[PDB]
Amino acid sequence: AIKLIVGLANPGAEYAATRHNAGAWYVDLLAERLRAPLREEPKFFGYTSRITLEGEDVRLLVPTTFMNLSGKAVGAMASFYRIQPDEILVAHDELDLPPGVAKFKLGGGHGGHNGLKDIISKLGNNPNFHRLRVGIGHPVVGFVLGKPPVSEQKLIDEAIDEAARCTELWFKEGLAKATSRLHTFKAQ
Repeated sequence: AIKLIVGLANPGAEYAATRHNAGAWYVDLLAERLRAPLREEPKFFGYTSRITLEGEDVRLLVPTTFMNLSGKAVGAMASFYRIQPDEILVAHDELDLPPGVAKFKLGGGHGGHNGLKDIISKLGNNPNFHRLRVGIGHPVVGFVLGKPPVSEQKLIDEAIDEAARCTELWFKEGLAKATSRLHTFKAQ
């Protein structure tokens, strides 16, 4: 079972609407659907909560470390609760998929994403955790710290809603079934 779901971001009103916060947008939507609002917990250097998906603890995290220091929060929380890397799901913005599309992945490279790079480092040079890749398209620093136009934002919002519904499906019926639904979303 997945025990910890992380949404990557930078802190403050300044960055709230920028592309590099797409992972946090997904964790915030999930927390609302499951009636478990996030609150500040300085022990783990971020906002946190706890939900249930029939019928075990799932913990939620959005770091306030700044993006390139994300591993500090993920490392501290996983070590405290004795959670293994294959029990972690990390949601992040993905340049190599278009707005409107999202995918699940286990392991692999960081794809240039310096939040992922810091988590791989702080888990012990270990990339073997799960990811939700939320498509934002290609442009880069100005791009990932920029705000999408309205047309692109609507498509990202569509993909995040489908990904939340497919995360609930993963807990009910398995990763294979959840993957079949999510990956065929725009391939129809």
